[PDB]
Amino acid sequence: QDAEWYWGDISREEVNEKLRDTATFLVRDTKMHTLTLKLIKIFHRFSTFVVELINHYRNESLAQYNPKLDYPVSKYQQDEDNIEAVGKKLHEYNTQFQEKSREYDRLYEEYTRTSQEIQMKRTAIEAFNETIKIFEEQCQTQERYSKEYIEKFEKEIQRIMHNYDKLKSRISEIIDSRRRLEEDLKKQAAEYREIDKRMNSIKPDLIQLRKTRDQYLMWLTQNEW
Amino acid sequence: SYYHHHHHHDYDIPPPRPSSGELWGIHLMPPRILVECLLPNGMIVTLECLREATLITIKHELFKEARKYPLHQLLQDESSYIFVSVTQEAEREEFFDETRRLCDLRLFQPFLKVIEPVGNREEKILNREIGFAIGMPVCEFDMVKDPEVQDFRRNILNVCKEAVDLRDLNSPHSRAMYVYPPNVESSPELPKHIYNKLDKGQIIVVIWVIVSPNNDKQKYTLKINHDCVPEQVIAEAIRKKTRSMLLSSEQLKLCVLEYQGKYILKVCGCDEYFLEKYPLSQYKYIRSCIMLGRMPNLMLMAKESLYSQLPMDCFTMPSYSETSTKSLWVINSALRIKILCATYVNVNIRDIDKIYVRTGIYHGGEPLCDNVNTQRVPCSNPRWNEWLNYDIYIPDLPRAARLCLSICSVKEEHCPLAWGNINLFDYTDTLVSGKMALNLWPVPHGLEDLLNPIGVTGSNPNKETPCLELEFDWFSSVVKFPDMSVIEEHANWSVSREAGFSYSHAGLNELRENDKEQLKAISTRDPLSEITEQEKDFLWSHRHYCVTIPEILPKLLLSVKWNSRDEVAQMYCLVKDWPPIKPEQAMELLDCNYPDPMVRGFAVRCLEKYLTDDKLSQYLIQLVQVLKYEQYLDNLLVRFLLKKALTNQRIGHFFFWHLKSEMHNKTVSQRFGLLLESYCRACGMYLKHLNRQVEAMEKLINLTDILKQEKKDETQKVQMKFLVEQMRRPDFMDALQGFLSPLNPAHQLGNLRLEECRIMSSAKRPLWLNWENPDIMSELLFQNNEIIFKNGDDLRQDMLTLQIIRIMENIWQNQGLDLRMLPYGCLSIGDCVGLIEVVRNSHTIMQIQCKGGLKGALQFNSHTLHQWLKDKNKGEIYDAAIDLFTRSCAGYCVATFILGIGDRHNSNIMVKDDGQLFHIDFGHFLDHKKKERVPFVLTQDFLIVISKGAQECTKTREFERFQEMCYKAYLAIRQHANLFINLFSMMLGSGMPELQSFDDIAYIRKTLALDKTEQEALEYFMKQMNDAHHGGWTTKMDW
Repeated sequence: QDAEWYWGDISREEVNEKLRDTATFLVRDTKMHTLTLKLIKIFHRFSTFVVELINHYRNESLAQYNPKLDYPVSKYQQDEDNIEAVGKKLHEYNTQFQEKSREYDRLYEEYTRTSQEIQMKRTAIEAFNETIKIFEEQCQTQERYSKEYIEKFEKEIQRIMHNYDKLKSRISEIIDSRRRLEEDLKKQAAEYREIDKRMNSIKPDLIQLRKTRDQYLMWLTQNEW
Repeated sequence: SYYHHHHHHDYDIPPPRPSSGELWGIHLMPPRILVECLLPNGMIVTLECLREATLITIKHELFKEARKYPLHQLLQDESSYIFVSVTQEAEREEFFDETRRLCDLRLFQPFLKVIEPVGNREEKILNREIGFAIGMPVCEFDMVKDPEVQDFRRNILNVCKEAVDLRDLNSPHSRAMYVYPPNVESSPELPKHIYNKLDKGQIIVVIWVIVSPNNDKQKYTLKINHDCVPEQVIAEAIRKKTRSMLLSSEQLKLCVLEYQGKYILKVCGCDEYFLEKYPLSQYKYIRSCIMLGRMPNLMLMAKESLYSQLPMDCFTMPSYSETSTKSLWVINSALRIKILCATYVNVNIRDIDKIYVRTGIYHGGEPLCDNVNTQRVPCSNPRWNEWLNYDIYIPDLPRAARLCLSICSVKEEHCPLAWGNINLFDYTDTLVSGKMALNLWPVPHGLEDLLNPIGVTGSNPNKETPCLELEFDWFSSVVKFPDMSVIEEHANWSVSREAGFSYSHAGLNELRENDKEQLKAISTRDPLSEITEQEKDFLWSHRHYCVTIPEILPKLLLSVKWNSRDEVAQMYCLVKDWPPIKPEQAMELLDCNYPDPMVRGFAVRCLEKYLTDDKLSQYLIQLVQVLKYEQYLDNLLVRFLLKKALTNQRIGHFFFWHLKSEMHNKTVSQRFGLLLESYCRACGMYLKHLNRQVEAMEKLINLTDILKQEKKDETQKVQMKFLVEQMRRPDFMDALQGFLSPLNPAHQLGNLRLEECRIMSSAKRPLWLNWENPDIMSELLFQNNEIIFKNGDDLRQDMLTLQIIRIMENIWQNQGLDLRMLPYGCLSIGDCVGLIEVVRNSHTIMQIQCKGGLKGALQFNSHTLHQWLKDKNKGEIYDAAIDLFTRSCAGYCVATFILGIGDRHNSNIMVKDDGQLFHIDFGHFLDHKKKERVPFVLTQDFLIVISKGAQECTKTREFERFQEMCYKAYLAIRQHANLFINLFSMMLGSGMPELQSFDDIAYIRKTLALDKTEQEALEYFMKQMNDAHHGGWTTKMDW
């Protein structure tokens, strides 16, 4: 009657947690008061059958009972006679997720730091551009009122022209600043991609190890590691 | 030798937030800096000015240096023009306040430009306050060209207008009421344990007055019945004051009335008043004073003077102010969605073989089979132009229907790479058609799922992200959801239609079975109990019966098939006139599970009709977060929340801080800013109060930043040298001396006391601040206000637990069980930055042990705690102190176990001088450790205290008493468990790694063992407690 995909008194929550990452059939069962696919209560006394019922809908559509009811997925994973050894092997398998997680989550932070850093630079430029534009307006502003008083070529004009020049040589300095930022933001954007790159590479390795490990752990009969 | 002599060659020796700095790059601008101030003339006079200098002083001296320069005649009289420059947010900001210091401008670069004032509405122009307070320029919003945004701002002011009128309708009583809401409890009837503390409804209260030398104060100690209102209390004080040998009783009685109405009661030493006739006991101060065995100190306050403090709000409106071609049920086709082309997706070519987009239709939880477009164009330049076909007739789409999708890469390599969600109807009840550009979000740390339908609906506003391009079928006309009138017809027709069948099928005979009251049994069930399809049909079939059980309404929506438009139409109608339900019941309806507007709307009306301002403050954190799941910007919950915010300053205060804290969160950045814009525009003179708090927090945020990252690897001595030096500087004196503590704006903060200010030992360099209380009765309450400003940790997890703790105390108190727990004050004011209230005369168990430590080299004598505790409390006190200690200890044991918070050790457990025990630094809160367990384990040390320094303390009357409290208290919480699940469930939005899903919340269920009998649960609760403790927990039950 065990039926290999029968979990006895496994909790409500854990079914969802063993049905975690499933594309499937699994069984649970207040005793005074149940197949999960969509939770359906069963009744031995739901809608001419218990064990045979599972085989009855194993290869048959449940459309008969309800319209919405048009993979056993309880393998014990025999795929190693030493409890400690298989345990050591699964713990050594585990010894990787505990490592794999760390690399995954290390990047997740850098992912975020880099991403925040990026917007900071991103907005910084805007800052420059509008600064930049004002200094332009200023140098343009003087020519209207600069040449307009130019009547002499006595002394004054010569001095003012030198003072006015700083402006064109300051604007030079600033453009160089934004520029210098822009080349870092590129260096950042490219950095950023690589993190996502390596996250999607650990991302699913991290999944398979966690599964067989849980499978090896589930496999034995009595959290050391 | 050790490591099998095997080398590791890899090995060698080798949070974020937008700068709060005065300049870009630099945290602390130098005392003297070079300011290039630009003039209208085209002269760049460069200037050196003090870092803390007024714009006045810079303009005043710029003009002095100006004469000495070319074209002096063109520059006009000072007063004519003003200063403007680019700021750290990339925005040009005109500078109207000339009192503002240079470092307080957050300039991008250290330059200024002079221009004449443009926009005659300088005062209108001066709503930068709003943006300052809000955290982003109001200018940015006007640029936003989305019609929903624009409509939000224009339309939402209805509320603002309405709100303003109520405040000033009954001016000034009414204004003061708004400014200083009465702080009162939920119901007047006092608990019997509270009742016993006073003698046959009698309270001794001290009233203070200042009279004619207006420098001297006079107690009028007196004994009143607790139910007495302040009016009567004011009278009693006037009677006592004016009684005299020359005054006859008639004469005395007449004076009492003339002087009676002229005064109001204010709490001494903090700005809390009593302006509403409630029983004195009902005000919080009063009931605290009772419990703490303290004598109330109210103060007679001249109405005239109090009204003088209030200022005119003077709310002003802002500058900003078809033919329904085909109905949905007309449209006859299956839902179609055309996927075009991803762009920026970045995956290592080698590692992942293929990449595909997966989509599903959703209503919170699915209304048809998810489908995935064929895996294709893996390596790069994905361009699968497939049309996806979803089996659901277009008319059957429910109003709150949303498309959910992600991109995945891959034998089980399944893993999401990006995700996004789209509401299938625009805010105007219109079904969407055409090309759509959707920028996906990155997956959260937690989920292996491929879909993330809880993900906030809408396009990630980060441009430089994977963008997915889409086509929505066009049906020759804009298609709108049907009008309510139209749906009702369909509801009634489908009703009339039911009668005619003969046979019975799985889901619906007329006769209503007494045995099948299973509904009631199911009803009581907690929300996380999965419900079966068989139960679903069962309920659905007896929908009509349930209208008698209003509380079953939420089980009865999860039952509904949202894909069927008939069922939903009928459901809209039940919900229309369904009976009002308890607000805590109603709150479940505003979580991620119930998105339908009709359902939601109903829920708000429960709150509108039945939610007391007291209880709303208690649940205000949850209600702001539920905003994320509301489908559009303009919703009834926001309007409910905004009216309550503008109608009660205390509610508004915390409304603002909770929105502001989340603005860093880019999912809600937009909805919360616009909501802050609304509130700030209309709140009143508070905005100036909030701006002072915001100025202060920014100052502290920048200061701490410098210790945490530039002054690290310095001696505490050097750090405190710096700290003190920096605080004495004038912009700090201005910025922190005079303002309302955000933890509780009743407490006024003035004249920082630097004597008592210091950096704590922690590596995050939390600042410990102490300010003068400027209430004239500083003495009768507290003379010094102390609070801890912490930049580095993420408080909201703590924040939530303290709310949950507070909430357990109330249930227990109101079930007669007197377990006293100190849920100390905590407010998250930004990204991992916060305040924590300071509790005086409270030490960690460890500190106790170190104080009472003998010569050395031994285990500290378990008795030290007891011995320390005995020495503080001597005499008849000692019996009571153990009680308090014992009560608190039992209380925390239950909550801690129920919530499964961080392992407690000597370092995270506090005991007050009086004897009360409290917990701090909860940290992670539902067994996130695993990646059922007793966090709080009473060691020997506690037990000795519990058993008054007995030997072999486990078998004592004292301990027996103790075990009683746990069972009753644990059992008490279990009976209210529904509330806790929703509270948790409502917080799923808030980006908290503990709360990523319903699974997470599910631990509480295990903890309260909602799956067993109450009697079973007590044995199970005893089991774990006996199991963890190693013994003493066994064989007891009810009478």
